[PDB]
Amino acid sequence: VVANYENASMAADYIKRVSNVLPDIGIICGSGLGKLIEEIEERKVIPYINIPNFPKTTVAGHVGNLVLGSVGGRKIVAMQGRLHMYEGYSNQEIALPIRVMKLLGVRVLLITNLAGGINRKLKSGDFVLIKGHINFPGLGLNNVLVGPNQDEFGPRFPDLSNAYDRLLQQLALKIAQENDFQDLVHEGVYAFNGGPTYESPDESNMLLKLGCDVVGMSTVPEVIIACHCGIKVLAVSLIANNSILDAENDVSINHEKVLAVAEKRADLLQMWFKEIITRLP
Amino acid sequence: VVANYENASMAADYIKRVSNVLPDIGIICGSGLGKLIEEIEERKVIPYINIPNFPKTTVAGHVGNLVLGSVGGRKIVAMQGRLHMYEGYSNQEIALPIRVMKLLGVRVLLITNLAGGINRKLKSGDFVLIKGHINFPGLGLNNVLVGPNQDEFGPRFPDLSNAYDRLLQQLALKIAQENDFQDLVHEGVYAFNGGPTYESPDESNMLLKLGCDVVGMSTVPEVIIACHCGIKVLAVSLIANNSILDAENDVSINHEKVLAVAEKRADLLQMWFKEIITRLP
Amino acid sequence: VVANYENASMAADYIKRVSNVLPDIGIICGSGLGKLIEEIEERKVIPYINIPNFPKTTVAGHVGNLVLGSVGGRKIVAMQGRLHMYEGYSNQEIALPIRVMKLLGVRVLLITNLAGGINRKLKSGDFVLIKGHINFPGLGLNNVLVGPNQDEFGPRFPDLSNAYDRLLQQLALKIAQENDFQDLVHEGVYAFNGGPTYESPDESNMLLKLGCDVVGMSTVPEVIIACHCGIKVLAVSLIANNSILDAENDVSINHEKVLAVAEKRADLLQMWFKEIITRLP
Ligand SMILES: CC(=O)c1ccc(N)cc1O
Ligand SMILES: CC(=O)c1ccc(N)cc1O
Ligand SMILES: CC(=O)c1ccc(N)cc1O
Repeated sequence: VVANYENASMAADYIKRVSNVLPDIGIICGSGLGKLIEEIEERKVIPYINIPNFPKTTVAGHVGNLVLGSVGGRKIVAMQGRLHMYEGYSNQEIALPIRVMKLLGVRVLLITNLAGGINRKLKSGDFVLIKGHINFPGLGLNNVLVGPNQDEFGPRFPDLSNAYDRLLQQLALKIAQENDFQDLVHEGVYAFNGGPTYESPDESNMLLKLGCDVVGMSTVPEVIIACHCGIKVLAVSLIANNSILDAENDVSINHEKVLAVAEKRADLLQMWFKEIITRLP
Repeated sequence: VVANYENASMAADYIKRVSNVLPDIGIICGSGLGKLIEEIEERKVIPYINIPNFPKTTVAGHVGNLVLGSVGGRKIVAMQGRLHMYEGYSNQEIALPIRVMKLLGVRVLLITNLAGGINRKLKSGDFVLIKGHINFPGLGLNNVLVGPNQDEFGPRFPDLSNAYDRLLQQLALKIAQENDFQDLVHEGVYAFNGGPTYESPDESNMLLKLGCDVVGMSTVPEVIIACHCGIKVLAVSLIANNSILDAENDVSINHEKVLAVAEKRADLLQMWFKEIITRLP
Repeated sequence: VVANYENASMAADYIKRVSNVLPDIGIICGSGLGKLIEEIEERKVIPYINIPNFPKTTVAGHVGNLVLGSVGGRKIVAMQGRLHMYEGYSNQEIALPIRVMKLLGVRVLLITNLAGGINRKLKSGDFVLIKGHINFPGLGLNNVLVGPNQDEFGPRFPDLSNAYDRLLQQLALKIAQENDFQDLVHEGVYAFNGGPTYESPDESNMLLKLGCDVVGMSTVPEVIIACHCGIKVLAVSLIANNSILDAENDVSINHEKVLAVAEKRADLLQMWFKEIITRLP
């Protein structure tokens, strides 16, 4: 199934009938960082499998819902269970849920992930406002837009120089200052590693030479589809570990350690993003 | 359809019956740089869709013809509308038209493109004679030769160290000197970005560290297929913008700006390549 | 055919019936470096085509056998004819023979290849003990583990920091010292170029900046599948040429030159690996 105009419209039709909500904000939350979704007010939970033309996710398993409702007086739609390209999803499967968000009325997309720190100023538990990216799959002919262009959504050759909105980064920092946790908040460039193996010690050393600040396995595909169709983006990484230090000390990273950092910071991240949503222009 | 000996021979059979021309020069022109094709003498225009085993190009649309005839007393074949890998064409679809050129008698292939400048000496409107390349898709398991080797055309493991003929670069520079536009003519290394998103500001900064002089989304696939089967190559980039300056000044690039630079330099490029064809040993 | 538990078990069932050998060591030998396989004692040769669920290899052709028997008192299984991803094999086709090795009882995998030297200390004929890697296909969304995870074999997100066993590297060096050829033995980081074109002169210059010591077109896919399912690895590169010197002197590399270096060092490599097998804890 192609992520074209007609197919995205059929999905949006279904969601409009079932939910009644006209959202103008979208959210995609990282692993263990979804508690906010469970506090959406007057909410409607829609399993992906029930939505016409949504990608099939039963081989990977685990939760996969679209959730609609209100936060801080604002109307939102959330993906509960994001799709990752290391599972083998095609470009068309990744793009269709974002293009459905567009047809529902979304103008701002908020994204979180966990990632490895490369910059030596970054420690476990820090937050990074993403200001740019290095897309290794894109350079290497696996860009999420490889394929025919869907002209109704955007141009054949997008410019990504303003993909990460500057004013949204400033608002996120202002709220951190108001609550006295700005000592945790950095900015930086996100490198996309297709995955699912963590960056090796020698890959980490290479990434430091190349000017990467953080590295992870998500986010860049969704950002590019959102930028293509004119949706503004704020993206924030929660640092699980510093991979350069770990290489010097022969320390390993694993998913259990990642989820423990998520649980340690989840409630503060929930509070932060609730206020961002409330304050959005 | 595989780009093998039998399939390429069937296409060449058709072209020989229809055209009568035995070319020994091939040309592939970049976007907005095709005016020379319209001045080919005693010419024959063959739509791709009419040629047995040629790749289907109707999803992308736009012009797609093979054109045969004479320039400067020399017999040539031109691709009018090149195939780009960001459209989703397979390795086999890209390679078959070049291998048909080989079976028709082509010994020299001339290529132009538009590209972004990375080297700080490059400005909008400059020309770069390509002397080498950095193939990010190839390093990342998307080389145009991934697949079974077609032994009749060339070896399993090609060496690309002489892919860009030195004497053809010297002839192109000599002609620029004769017409007093050598101040526009540089040499450099071409980085292949699969695309279709332009290099981001942070990707551009990385490319400068890596020794790239220019970056674009074409040319390297055709060069590798030509080198594999023993065809000599001259490739020239027309610089649309300097992406490093643009990153420092928050300036964007778009296809309208690219085509305006093409129109500004098209007639000089036409004059240049006509004389190169005329002078080829 | 997926490289899952049930399919690998069906292949292992067949091999157990035919061979009688319960191996705990696996070997994969590089081009021209397979003489040891022909001296396996009380051996059984099994063509891939006869084994249920093994990948089809007839398009590429050439030898493809599984060989089981005894070396130095130890029970081994060898792949005679390795699978290379530049042939177009899928992730599932590469992984299934390694996962069959696991089900047969393999705990240690020994690997050789030929490769190009990047570090200026490396000459034709030197050996490099691999201590880490830089996986350009993995960064670029062509990792051998892209797809659903096969949970019975290993975790969704593997850590590769101990993929190359330190004690096996120490044993290999000790044996070289015992036989007075330690002057040939280096250690280093292996870059994976998907291939099948050799690194270009300008790609070689880039690899030196990035901290790569050697570059080749194999090994990293098998290492990652072995590490995923808990098999220890020793991997050794035989240097065919120094690609940085060759770029400075406009010297080419080709497969004939590669095979001549293999023949020059084959007997010493056979002696070395026989003793390693004999001495394995
Ligand atoms: C969640 C995720 O993708 C991730 C987390 C930690 C890390 N060092 C690298 C990663 O890619
Ligand atoms: C024509 C083309 O591919 C191209 C043009 C300008 C640029 N900065 C990058 C590009 O890739
Ligand atoms: C056997 C092989 O893959 C190989 C050999 C020599 C070389 N300079 C590069 C290579 O990739």
